[PDB]
Amino acid sequence: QWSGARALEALLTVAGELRGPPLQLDTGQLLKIAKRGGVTAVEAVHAWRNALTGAPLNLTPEQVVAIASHDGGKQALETVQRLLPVLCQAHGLTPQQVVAIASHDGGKQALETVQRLLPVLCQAHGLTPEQVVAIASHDGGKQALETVQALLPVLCQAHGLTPEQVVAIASNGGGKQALETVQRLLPVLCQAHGLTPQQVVAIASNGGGKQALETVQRLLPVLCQAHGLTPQQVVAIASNGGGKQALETVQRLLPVLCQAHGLTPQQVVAIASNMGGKQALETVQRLLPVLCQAHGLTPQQVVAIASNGGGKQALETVQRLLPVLCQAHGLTPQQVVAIASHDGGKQALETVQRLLPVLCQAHGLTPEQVVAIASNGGGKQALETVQRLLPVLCQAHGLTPEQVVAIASHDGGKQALETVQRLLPVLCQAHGLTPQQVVAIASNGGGRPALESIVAQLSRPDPALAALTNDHLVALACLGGRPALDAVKKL
DNA sequence: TGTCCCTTTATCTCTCT
DNA sequence: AGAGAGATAAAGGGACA
Repeated sequence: QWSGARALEALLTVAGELRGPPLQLDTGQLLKIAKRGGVTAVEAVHAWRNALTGAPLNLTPEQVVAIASHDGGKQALETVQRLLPVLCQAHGLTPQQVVAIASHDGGKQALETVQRLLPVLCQAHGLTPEQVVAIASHDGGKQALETVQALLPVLCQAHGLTPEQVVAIASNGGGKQALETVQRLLPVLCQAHGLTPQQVVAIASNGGGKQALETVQRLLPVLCQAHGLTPQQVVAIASNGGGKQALETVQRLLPVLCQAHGLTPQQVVAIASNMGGKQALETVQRLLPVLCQAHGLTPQQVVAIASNGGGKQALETVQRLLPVLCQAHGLTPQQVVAIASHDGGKQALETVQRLLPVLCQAHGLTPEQVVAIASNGGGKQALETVQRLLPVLCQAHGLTPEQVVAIASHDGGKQALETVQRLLPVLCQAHGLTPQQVVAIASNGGGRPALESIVAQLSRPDPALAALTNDHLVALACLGGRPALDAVKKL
C-alpha cells in the first residue's frame, strides 16, 4: 500500500468534522491548513476548536486558520492560547498583533521570543512595541529578534545606521541573515563602491537581503563597465525585490534583449526592478516577438506589462486573454495593456474577463468604468468590492455609481470602498460632512486611512488640529491624506 | 515527519510629492 | 499620478531531531 493512505484518511476524517461548529471551514480553508500546517495542524485545530473560538480568546475562524496554516501550526496554536493573554495584558499588545506574530512558520518561537525580549528591546534598546511586533512578524522572527538585540549597538555606533534602519532590515524573512550581512558588507559597499548607507539599507531590506547584498558586491564592478549600467541602476535592481536573481538575470539578458529586440538598458532595468524581475525578463525574451507579431502589441506595451511585480504572470495572461477580451468583450488591445500594467496584472485581467459582463449588465457600468477600476494595483480586489458594495453604497448611502467608481479607481480601492461604507454615516450624520466631501477624501490612494484620520479627529479631537474647521480638515485630507493630517499635528 | 529558518515570486496597500 | 516602499501570502529547499 501507499504509506500515506492512512494519514490521508486521518486528514479527511478530522477534516469533515471541522465543517461543523464552531468553526465551519470550507474546502479551501481546509486544504490550506493541510498543505502548510499538515495533518497535525488540522488535528490540532479540531482538538482546540472550543478553547479558541470564544471565551476567553474570542478568535475568529479566519484567525484560527491564519495561525494553523504554517509549518509548526500545531505549536503556534498551543502557544497563542497560552501567550495571547500574557502579551496583551502584560506587554499591551492587541490580539491582532499577537495573531500576526503567530501566523508564520515557527510562530511558537516568535511568540516566546517576543515574550522574552520585548522588555529589553523596548527599555534598553529604545524600540517601540510596534517595531518589536514588526520584527517578529516574519518566518524566523525569533532569529531576527535575537539578532537585533545582539547587533543594534554595533550597527548604529560602528556603522552609523539609525535604529529605524536596523528595524527595517530586520523586518523581512531571513532578517537575521540580512543584518549579519549588512554588518560585514556596509564598509565594503560604501567605501569601495561609493554606495550611501541608505542605498545599502534599501538593498538589505527585502526577503533574501543577504543574497542581494552579496550579489551587488560581486556583480557591481562587472555590471558598471561591461554593460555601462550606473550604480544607481544596479542599486535599483537589487533593492526592488528581484534582488540576487534579478541582478544575475540582468547580466545574462541585457545584451540579448537590447540586441535582439531593441530595448534600452533603461527598459531592461525597469523590467528587472520588481519582485520576480528574473521571471519577468526571461518571459519578455520568450514572449515579446509572439506578442508583437501580426502587427500586434508594440514592444513598448510589452515592456510596460513586464515592468511590474508579477510581470511574467501579466505577460502570459495577456497572451491567453488578449484575443478573447478584445473579440468577445469588446476591449481595445490598448485597454488590455492598461489593465495588465500594474502589480497583479494577471489577477485584474482574469477578474475583468469574469466580471465585465456582470458589472455591465447587473450594475449598469460601462466597460470603460470596469477598465478604470481594474487599472490599478489590486485591481481584482477593487472590482470584486464594487460588485459587492455598489448596491448598498448606492441604495442605502445615496452615492451615485459614478461616485462609487471614482472611489474604487485607485490603489487600495477595496479598502476605500469598505471604509466609506463603514464610516459615511457617522461622518455625515454625526459630524456634518457632505457625502461629496466623504467621496472626495476617499477618492485618492490611501483613502481608507485618510477617512480614519478624519473620523479620529472628529470623535477624539486632538487640540493640535482644533484650529482647523471640518472644511479645512477635508481639504487637508484630500491633499495628503493621513500623512498631511499627522504632519500638521507635528506643527 | 514535524518544525524552524531562509529565499523566491506574486499580490495588495499606502506614501511621497 | 506614477515611483518607492512596506506588508502579506504561497510555496519550495536546507537543516535537524
